Amino acid sequence: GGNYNYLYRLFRKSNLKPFERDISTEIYQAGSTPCNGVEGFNCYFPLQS
Amino acid sequence: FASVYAWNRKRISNCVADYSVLYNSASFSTFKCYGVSPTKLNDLCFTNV
Repeated sequence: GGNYNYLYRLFRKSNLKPFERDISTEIYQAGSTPCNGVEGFNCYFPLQS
Repeated sequence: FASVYAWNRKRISNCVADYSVLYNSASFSTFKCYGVSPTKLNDLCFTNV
């Protein structure tokens, strides 16, 4: 199998209801104060291989 | 700060310290924590640190 063909989502603060699909492939940023006090930082891509 | 082979110790207790005021600080190269959500550090009590 491919080395990087499967990725797990390192995401939080959105505890999902049972049997919920989480396909919002978005770079997790906030653009507000609770991320280094600026926009564009702490923009961690949730998926990790 | 001393050398890596002679690093410095400190024991701390009987404190009421806010960690939220430190997490939002951007003066750090990296702040990543293991197994414990930093956002919840204000809702936990510990014997000592």
